[PDB]
Amino acid sequence: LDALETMAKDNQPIPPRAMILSGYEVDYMARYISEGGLTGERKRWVPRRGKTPLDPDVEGFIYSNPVETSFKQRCLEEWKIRHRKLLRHLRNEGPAVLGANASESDY
Amino acid sequence: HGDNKLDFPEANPDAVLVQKLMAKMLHNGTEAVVMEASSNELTHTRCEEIDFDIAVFTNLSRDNSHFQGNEEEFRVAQAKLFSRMVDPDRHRKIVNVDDPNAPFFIAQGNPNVPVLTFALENKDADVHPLKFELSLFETTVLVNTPQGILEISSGLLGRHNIYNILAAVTVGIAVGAPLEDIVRGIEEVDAVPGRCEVIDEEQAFGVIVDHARTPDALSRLLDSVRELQPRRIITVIGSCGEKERGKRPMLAKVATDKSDVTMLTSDNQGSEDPLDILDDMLAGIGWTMQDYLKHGENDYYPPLPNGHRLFLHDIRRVAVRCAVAMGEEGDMVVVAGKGHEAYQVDGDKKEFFDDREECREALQYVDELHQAGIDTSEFPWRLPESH
Repeated sequence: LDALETMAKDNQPIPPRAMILSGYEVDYMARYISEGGLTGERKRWVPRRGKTPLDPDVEGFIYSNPVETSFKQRCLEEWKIRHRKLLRHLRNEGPAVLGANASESDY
Repeated sequence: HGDNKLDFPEANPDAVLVQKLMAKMLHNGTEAVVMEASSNELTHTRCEEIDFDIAVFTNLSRDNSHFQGNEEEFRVAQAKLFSRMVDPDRHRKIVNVDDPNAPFFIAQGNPNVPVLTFALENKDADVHPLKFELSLFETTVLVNTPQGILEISSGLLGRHNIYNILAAVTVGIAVGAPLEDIVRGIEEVDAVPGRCEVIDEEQAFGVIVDHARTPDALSRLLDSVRELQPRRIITVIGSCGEKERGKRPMLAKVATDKSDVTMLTSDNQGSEDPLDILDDMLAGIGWTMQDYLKHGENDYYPPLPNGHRLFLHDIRRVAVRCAVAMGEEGDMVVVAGKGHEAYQVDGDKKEFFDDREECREALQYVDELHQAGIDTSEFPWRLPESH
């Protein structure tokens, strides 16, 4: 969000390449006229399991030579993982002074 | 004549070949011919010099609308068969009053030629099956022909097949043929080539194939199966030859909606790679094959939309072998997709391959299949002593 506020100050919009992701039919029948699996024989829609030292996902577009890690649906990660900082101090002896209390077993 | 088959040429040659084979019929001991009034045949200035004895109208449906741009052209061009009629004393009209435009079809030329009607749901017909019963392996028809009421018992399933038998007996009535000869002719055929070919090699699951060049054919067979409700439903789905990618979405939709477990194969893919063809199989209805990417021994047990089962394979031989191998007791085992096509093409290959022969062979190896068969339902199959 902090990044998005910074682009809105002077920059032009979020790049279209930065916007790519994998009731109603999620298998649409409507998109497949606009990416290649259509009347045009150039079926540019993504296949899968092509082997080779290439990328079968998109991971952005092609770049970032490592692999993309999976954020779980914008759910549990980096909030339970941030909390390790709170737990770091309590599991560490020297960084904590506290007071006298019950010797060194309160915290 | 008899049982010899002169090699079937392309869909429709010119009238030179037609009249050559007609001379063969005339001077080879034959005294009649059953001619299919194809749209291309009547369109290409052919019926002008053909004397038609009996014109039959079995069923009507809307297809190939690109050629028949308007329903008026479809109803008039197809009515040229009835317009050729000129003598209402040696010629007869067999009409389907079950369809709505039966009088409309009749009125397009010489209505004096008499009208004999067949209809099952519409009992107001000259020939009507007063009693109709259809099962997976049994079929009973008490039909009140103009001669009288007759019992027809056969394993040739299909409600449209009952309509077809009704049309046949009506045609026999047109020439005044006896009911016994009509029954003899009906029972003279037990498996029409490559269409609705029931195979029963000591099994309780009905092997059946159809032409299946359009998704509506699979849809119709699925509705017939619904009318003939078996225990478990498996349908092996072929592919599409050229870049007609708009059919397989709705095809897989009706399959997965009406089949507890589905199956796919690689029947005709002469255009592209089989992997891409298998990818295209799901393109318009609601499920994405990206899960097929992330299997990892964890996605092998999915329950597609309606909790039904997923399906994937390419080797046709193993595909049909496992399809016949699924049949446990009294279930539905469709392995259709091409019909009478006695070969197999995968992009750039041509070899011998018959679906019916492999089906009967698999029914034979069912005896070996009885030695194992744990973990049957979805995936995987055929390998015991690994749990």
